[PDB]
Amino acid sequence: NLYFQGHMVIIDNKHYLFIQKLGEFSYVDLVEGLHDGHFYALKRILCHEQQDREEAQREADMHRLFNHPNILRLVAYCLRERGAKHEAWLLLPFFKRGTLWNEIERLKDKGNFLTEDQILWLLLGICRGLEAIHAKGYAHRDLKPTNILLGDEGQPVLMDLGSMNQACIHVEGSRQALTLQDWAAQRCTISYRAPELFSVQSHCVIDERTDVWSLGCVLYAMMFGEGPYDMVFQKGDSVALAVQNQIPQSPRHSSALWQLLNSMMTVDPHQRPHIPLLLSQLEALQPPAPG
Ligand SMILES: [Cl-]
Repeated sequence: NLYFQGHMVIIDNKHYLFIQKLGEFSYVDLVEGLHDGHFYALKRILCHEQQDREEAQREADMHRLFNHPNILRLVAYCLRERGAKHEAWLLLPFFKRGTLWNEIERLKDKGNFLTEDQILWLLLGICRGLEAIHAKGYAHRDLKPTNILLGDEGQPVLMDLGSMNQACIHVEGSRQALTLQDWAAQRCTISYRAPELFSVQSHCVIDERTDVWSLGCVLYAMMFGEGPYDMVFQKGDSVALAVQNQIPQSPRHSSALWQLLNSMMTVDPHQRPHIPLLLSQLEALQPPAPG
């Protein structure tokens, strides 16, 4: 009567207490570490084939490529089975503020938006995260506001590295173009997907500037309360066509910020900037930390 029931797991010899389901192929659970008091998000991936163990290894490995404040770290990885049930587990830090998306809905539901100083700090954090990814030779490939957590100091943190791959891809011939086009149709949220990945051309080079387009959409989302192709998506018409055609000057935004958004959302990737240039442009605006 003085004891109480609980459900727990052991990971790397440490006991974690189930608290609640956080969300979702995979579940995510809120758990509490009983050694240290801290909270974690335990992502559990269901395996039916060897490929599934392999895909989860891959993701775990992407996380441990980096030790950067704007990139979600991996606390532990493991494999668990019981009878026929087989799972792979990624233990991760818990961000009580949730995602950048639900912060920009919270405001848009009261009629407000993020201020320009808030926008500039967030954007700086996201670019520095990407810069670290690009410098190692990868691209994220599924950047969007629901893949961006907000830390306890308000810092933005990138998550979901299960579509990350080599940054540079040479497409030669229709067969390679089409296999790439199908891969993106699978792994790159359609309304945040770069133009060059619809109708992949037979001879071309797809590089990490793919992420700079997606980042432009995230910026747009922060500035207008929705993604630039969400009404199109939600009203059933063709995103692929909208994305291949081509922002308002709402006087809550400096033209400097408006120029940043325009440059990111250029359709020809050859005319689109790389992250190091964007950071140079951003840091000259001398963005303030929150406080
Ligand atoms: Cl085994």
